[PDB]
This record gives sequence, structure tokens and C-alpha cells, in this order.
Amino acid sequence: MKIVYWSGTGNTEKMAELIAKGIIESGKDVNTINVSDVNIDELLNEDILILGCSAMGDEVLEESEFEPFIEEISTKISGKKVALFGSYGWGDGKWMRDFEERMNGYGCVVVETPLIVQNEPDEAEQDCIEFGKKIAAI
Ligand SMILES: Cc1cc2nc3c(=O)[nH]c(=O)nc-3n(C[C@H](O)[C@H](O)[C@H](O)COP(=O)(O)O)c2cc1C
Repeated sequence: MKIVYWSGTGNTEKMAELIAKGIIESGKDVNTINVSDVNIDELLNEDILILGCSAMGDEVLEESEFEPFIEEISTKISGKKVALFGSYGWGDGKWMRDFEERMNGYGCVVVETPLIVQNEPDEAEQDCIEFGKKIAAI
């Protein structure tokens, strides 16, 4: 499997690592890829797209890298299963509510409730691992 993410301080990166850990513990392989190193064609080949990005300016996806990545794949993912996650700070998930609506609008099947964790996982480390296990069970 593959996990593609953007992280500015490492919070979402840690989430990605824990999600990967859960998938691996379930017995499957998974590569964790920073959005800046993503290979679109190899990504679109996956049965499930696991995408993560923290909440950025005014509750939006990160603008310089993650956003353009989503835009580029937006027309090639109808019918594709996707799982969304990310870390946030002072808000309550507005950027993720919008991210989910967005992918649904592209025709994606959002397979799990999006995983949102405040700041560094910490107490939520197991929740991250479990989200990965849910995805692996599909
Ligand atoms: C410029 C900027 C804007 C942010 N905007 C939001 C926001 O609108 N809502 C929110 O809950 N957190 C917001 N945050 C907080 C980050 O989402 C939070 O610190 C998160 O843990 C960062 O994860 P990352 O290290 O993976 O980037 C913002 C942070 C930065 C740097």
C-alpha cells in the first residue's frame, strides 16, 4: 500500500508512520511517501489512496505542495477508495470536513471516518495505528 502526506513540523508525518505501522502489523507492506516525492502514476495504481495533510491557513489543505497534488489527481480518481488523515491545532476539523467533501465530489469512495489528531499524536498514537489496521482490513 502507499501513504502520501505533507507535514510542516512532523505531526502528520508521525501520524503517517503510525498508520503504516498498523498496516504492517496486519501483515501487509506499505510505503510512506512525502508529497514532494510522490509518483502520480504509481499512486493511481493503488487500490486505496491514503492521503494526509495538516490544517493550514484558514482551515485549508497546505497550498504550495499538497493542494496542487490533489488538483492533479482530482480527475483520475473517480471510483477510487481513499482514506484521509491529518494533524490540526486550535480548530475542530473544518479543513478535514472540506477535504472529505472534496474527495467525495471527485467521485472517490471515502472508506473510513477521516482521522484527525491534535498536534503530535502522543496519547493518540494507538488511534493512528488502529486507523491503519482498519484500512488493512478492507
Ligand atoms: C500557517 C498555519 C496555519 C494553521 N491553520 C490552522 C487552522 O486553520 N486550523 C487548525 O486547527 N490548525 C491550524 N494550524 C495548526 C496545525 O494544523 C498544527 O500545528 C498541526 O499539528 C501541524 O501538523 P504538521 O506538523 O503535520 O504540519 C496551522 C498551522 C500553521 C503553521
